Amino acid sequence: KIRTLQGRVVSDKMEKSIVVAIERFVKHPIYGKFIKRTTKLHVHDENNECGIGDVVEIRECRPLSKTKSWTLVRVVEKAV
Amino acid sequence: MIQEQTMLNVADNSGARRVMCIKVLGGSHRRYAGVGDIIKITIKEAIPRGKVKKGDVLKAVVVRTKKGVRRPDGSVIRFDGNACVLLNNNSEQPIGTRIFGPVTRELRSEKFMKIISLAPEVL
Amino acid sequence: ANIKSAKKRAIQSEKARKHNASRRSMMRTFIKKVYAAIEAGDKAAAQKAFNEMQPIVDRQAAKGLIHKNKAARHKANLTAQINKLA
Amino acid sequence: MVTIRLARHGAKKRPFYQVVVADSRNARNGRFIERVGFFNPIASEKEEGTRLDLDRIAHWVGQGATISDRVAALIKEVNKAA
RNA sequence: UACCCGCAGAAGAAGCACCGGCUAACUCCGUGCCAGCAGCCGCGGUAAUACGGAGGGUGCAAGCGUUAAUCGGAAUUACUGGGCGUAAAGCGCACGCAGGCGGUUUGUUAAGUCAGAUGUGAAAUCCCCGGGCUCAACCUGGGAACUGCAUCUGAUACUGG
RNA sequence: AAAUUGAAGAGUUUGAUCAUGGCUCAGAUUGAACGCUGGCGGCAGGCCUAACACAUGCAAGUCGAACGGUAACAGGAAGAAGCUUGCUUCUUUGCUGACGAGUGGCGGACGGGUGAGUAAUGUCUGGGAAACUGCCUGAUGGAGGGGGAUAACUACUGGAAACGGUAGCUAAUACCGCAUAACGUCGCAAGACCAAAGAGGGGGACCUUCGGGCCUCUUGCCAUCGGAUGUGCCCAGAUGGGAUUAGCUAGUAGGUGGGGUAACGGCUCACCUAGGCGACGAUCCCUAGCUGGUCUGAGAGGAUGACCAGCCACACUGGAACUGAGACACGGUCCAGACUCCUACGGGAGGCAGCAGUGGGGAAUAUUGCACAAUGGGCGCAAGCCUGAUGCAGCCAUGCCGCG
Ligand SMILES: [Mg+2]
Ligand SMILES: [Mg+2]
Ligand SMILES: [Mg+2]
Ligand SMILES: [Mg+2]
Ligand SMILES: [Mg+2]
Ligand SMILES: [Mg+2]
Ligand SMILES: [Mg+2]
Ligand SMILES: [Mg+2]
Ligand SMILES: [Mg+2]
Ligand SMILES: [Mg+2]
Ligand SMILES: [Mg+2]
Ligand SMILES: [Mg+2]
Ligand SMILES: [Mg+2]
Ligand SMILES: [Mg+2]
Ligand SMILES: [Mg+2]
Ligand SMILES: [Mg+2]
Ligand SMILES: [Mg+2]
Ligand SMILES: [Mg+2]
Ligand SMILES: [Mg+2]
Ligand SMILES: [Mg+2]
Ligand SMILES: [Mg+2]
Ligand SMILES: [Mg+2]
Ligand SMILES: [Mg+2]
Ligand SMILES: [Mg+2]
Ligand SMILES: [Mg+2]
Ligand SMILES: [Mg+2]
Ligand SMILES: [Mg+2]
Ligand SMILES: [Mg+2]
Ligand SMILES: [Mg+2]
Ligand SMILES: [Mg+2]
Ligand SMILES: [Mg+2]
Ligand SMILES: [Mg+2]
Ligand SMILES: [Mg+2]
Ligand SMILES: [Mg+2]
Repeated sequence: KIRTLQGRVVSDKMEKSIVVAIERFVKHPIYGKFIKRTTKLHVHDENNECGIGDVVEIRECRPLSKTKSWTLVRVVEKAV
Repeated sequence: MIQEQTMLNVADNSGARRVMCIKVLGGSHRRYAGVGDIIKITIKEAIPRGKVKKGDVLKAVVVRTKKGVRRPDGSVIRFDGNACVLLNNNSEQPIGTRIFGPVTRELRSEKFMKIISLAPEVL
Repeated sequence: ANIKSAKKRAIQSEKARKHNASRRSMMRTFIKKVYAAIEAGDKAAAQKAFNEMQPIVDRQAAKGLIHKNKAARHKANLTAQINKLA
Repeated sequence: MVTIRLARHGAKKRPFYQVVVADSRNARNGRFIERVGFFNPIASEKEEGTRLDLDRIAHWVGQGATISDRVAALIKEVNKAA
């Protein structure tokens, strides 16, 4: 039972943290067009191994800071 | 020791905050009013929704002064500023319904009994 | 207060308040002695002080003045630090 | 605690009770956990009038749910009926 | 109290709006661009079914009208479901970032999309078939519905990588 | 078997026409009002406005089976007598049925009211992990031996009242040591450390200091691990409008460590890094409790959030914590503000958005009623007591349905 998210690294500046963006398509409730929506998550990156632009697999965990409730599971693709 | 032009604070909930004395009542060429004395006042500042308004012309009784009051053994009671209680122009009875700060027993008149009862403290 | 028991409750809660205050102030005192030893670098004074503190953070927990977890952290925390020095 | 009791629905002069398991503090006709029977005191008794899921009642008792005086009666009455 | 029996006598119990077209219901008298009506059109200066009274009639009925108020009809904000030459509507013209969209083949992925399974989607309400108050409103059993969300496992044509 | 299997158009621009386009009507619906009129009943609804202000009653108590106890009333009693010799009244003594005031326990965090605030420490949907949790419940063991107090009361005394001041004096399931101490907490471990309370019902040999011992059962108390219920916390999506608001941010975003909470966490502090948010609408401004659902529509939508139920928020206004399992407390406390009431003038007291009721505002919305008989809540072993929850009744054609 390993619920997980996949997204790409938009910021790697913070010490041991990263900002990840999860993008998805969604049907528009009224006009039916499929629209891009993005969800940015502050995620934990102990060891700072995640570079900007990387594609990373993340999971939900307990609060790590005022805004971090997610941590890194592993890198998928890097340095496009 | 209040005269024309003197400014007084206000020791009630009439809504007035600053009043000017424009007449010392009670005699020709009378110079000063003190605790217990009635004055004519204009209102120079009042709160937004009170019983009176800026520029209204009325009476007031002085209840605290810097010059103070002498008591019969020689004593003095002085206050850090001058305050008064607003009075109806005709009935010379209090406009407000509450009194703030200390007053003195010199007010014990038939006329000002209501002010000493309401006062937090009586000296 | 207006109701008969409400009056009584205010009286009882004040008594309890002065009871709890007294025991609580005592307890923090004995906790503070340990942190003071630590900040002066003495193993013995700090271990000694920890031993006096132990039974009373435990007891005040049993007595509901504090919860069990609070008593534990205090013991955990102080124990961590004193060991880290001597 | 958790209690099994009658929440009074129906209409004026025509009471109809819904047997419910609930936190005893919630209002009588308010929040409940599980519905477990009903009780019509005005049933013609030509057909039905009192129905209890005794299996779930017992399950809740087994976990410490208490029982109304009136539900305790219904249960003895229904146990007698069959 | 519900309900049942007895007594007296039709005895104590009918009003409101409307009748020119839209709109079911027409005549006379009074008035004369006055007094007045009027949801919209529009009635009123000597035959006014439109004003006001009357008789007659129409529609409702312990209510009937007027006012207020939401949605409907309104495809009149148009996703379903509209338009821009002359009716309201093409920016005076071009370049262009963001954005939207993107020719054709293979492989890959499996987010969109599709399938299945599981959990959840409180009860009441709505709907269906029953049950109980003399009926109905009302009360109530069971169902169906909650067209949604989430997890897992698949499918890979189309869209995305 | 059945359970969205449903959809209308008319008048009005023109001399007339077709198109365009607005206005208007037929329909359902309403917490309605006003005008005319008005018989009965069943069920429902009833301040939409001023989260304006409130006189009076009532809305939270209960347990003598925790405790010292008697002041009321009720008996009982050696002994006083009513004495007309079994009927009795009072002096007495808590002897007991009870019970005012007091300590103590459990409840005053529920039930009930409101929608001001809040575009998010909210709600709805769906998930998480770091937690506590009275009463009820399963499991296993404790429940040993002590100590110093105190209200009531007594004496003296201050107040107009509210409510106090001295010194006495005493009980407990009030309060504190000491012992005991693991499947508990801390610790790698070795070890170290933590609790408690009695009260009743009945009784066979047996007997005393006639209190009871002792026998027995009920019940409460302590510890630990669970169950159930409740609650706290975290993430994602959704949940109003405005750019005639485009930049916002120093506890700010993250890191380390100390502190802190029941618990994760910039929750807090120091130090360090310089981040974090934003055109996928941040910031600022306006408005607003959210939902189930309600009304309308064939539907998709539009409008809406009384009555019922779920969540939240508030309790005169602003702030605060104390007690407690739970509150930052609707009829608790403290401070400040606004306001009102009492006063013998020195000082006191209170908060209907609980149920009635009053003034005010308004086009407009009810009785200062009966009962705990029923359901349900609090306390109690129970009997029972309390319950403006609730069940009912009154008022109004306000609506629905039935009948005259
Ligand atoms: Mg720490
Ligand atoms: Mg016709
Ligand atoms: Mg007419
Ligand atoms: Mg004519
Ligand atoms: Mg209308
Ligand atoms: Mg439309
Ligand atoms: Mg068009
Ligand atoms: Mg041409
Ligand atoms: Mg044109
Ligand atoms: Mg052009
Ligand atoms: Mg393949
Ligand atoms: Mg029938
Ligand atoms: Mg049904
Ligand atoms: Mg059902
Ligand atoms: Mg449902
Ligand atoms: Mg492709
Ligand atoms: Mg014409
Ligand atoms: Mg009338
Ligand atoms: Mg009624
Ligand atoms: Mg009211
Ligand atoms: Mg008593
Ligand atoms: Mg104790
Ligand atoms: Mg010990
Ligand atoms: Mg003991
Ligand atoms: Mg930390
Ligand atoms: Mg508001
Ligand atoms: Mg209500
Ligand atoms: Mg109401
Ligand atoms: Mg509700
Ligand atoms: Mg407050
Ligand atoms: Mg506490
Ligand atoms: Mg609250
Ligand atoms: Mg109140
Ligand atoms: Mg009026």
